[PDB]
Amino acid sequence: QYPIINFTTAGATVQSYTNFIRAVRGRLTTGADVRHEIPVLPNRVGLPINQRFILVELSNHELSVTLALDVTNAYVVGYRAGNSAYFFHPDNQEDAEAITHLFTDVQNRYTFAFGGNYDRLEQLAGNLRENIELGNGPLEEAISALYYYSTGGTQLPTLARSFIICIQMISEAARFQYIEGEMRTRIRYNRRSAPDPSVITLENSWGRLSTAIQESNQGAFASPIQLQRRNGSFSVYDVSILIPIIALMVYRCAPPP
Amino acid sequence: VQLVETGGGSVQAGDSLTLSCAASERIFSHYAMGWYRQVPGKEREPVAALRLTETNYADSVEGRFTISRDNAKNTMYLRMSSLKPEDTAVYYCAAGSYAAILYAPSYWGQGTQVTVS
Repeated sequence: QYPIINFTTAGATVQSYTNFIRAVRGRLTTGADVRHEIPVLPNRVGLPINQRFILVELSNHELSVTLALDVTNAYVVGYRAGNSAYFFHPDNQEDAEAITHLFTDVQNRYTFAFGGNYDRLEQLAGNLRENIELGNGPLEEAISALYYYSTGGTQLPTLARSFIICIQMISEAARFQYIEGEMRTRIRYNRRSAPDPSVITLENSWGRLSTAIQESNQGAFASPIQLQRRNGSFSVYDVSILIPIIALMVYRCAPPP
Repeated sequence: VQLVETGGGSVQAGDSLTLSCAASERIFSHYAMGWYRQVPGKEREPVAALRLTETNYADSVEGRFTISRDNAKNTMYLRMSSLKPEDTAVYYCAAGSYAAILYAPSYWGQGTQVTVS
């Protein structure tokens, strides 16, 4: 069986959400491949299927949905509600075979024709990340929408919107202490707002940051990476600035020795 | 991949001890490190932490404990001054990520007994 991490938006405080994200990170990496104080997610190639996925159980009103997160990139691939399961379109064959292992005891399995990346989901949702709100409200409503998709109520522009909400508040909060902290400040003051460009460019730059950090000359980037702040305005040439920012990376190369 | 400790023992209240932790080369350049402690029957609590450089001390030990590092010898140190009976525990050297050194570390040493009576 796969590991399960529990969370509910009913009474969610900065403490409970924080401990939830930290448990998610704990199950994403063993901690055995840390480079520059940043853990590297395990390599996809040699990974047995029995270690490929993580399960996140969300609850609220008390409807529960189980998201499936890919261990190799902390990203959501599908979800389970009741006796139904819905998956994102795989981009090769081995991940599809791995998907068949996720929710084996459900009656109905349906794979969306579209992938899980931000582009396609944005196009389905009618909005893009820059205008969709994040917060405990958006998450609590997202859980209900996901549950009632299998019931037959929710439509696609709402389903995919709830998808990008869950992905940002869970997957990207796990990837970055920065985004986790911003969600903590939204939960603390009951706020609900669109993620400012700092968040969005960090989301778009996760893979490139992984590559540059693992490929650096003892921390020094070979090429500078461009990021943004909150107003939208910089280059990073080193891993030092990113240590309290990024919490998880993809396996790009082998450790140098 | 290895964390070796030494420096425990039995002292009286008000005395001091200094723990040392020889670390592997890979751990030393890519990991945050720290010191935890545990009494039989209770949970492991973090005591000190060296990150980024950045220090993090538990409220119980701030002002009395000082964590330090020697880059040229692959050894981390914890100086424990003005010891109290509350400090009696098994102390563990630890190494983890930047975020998860203050909670849920990655690597551990054997654990050295510190007795304050």
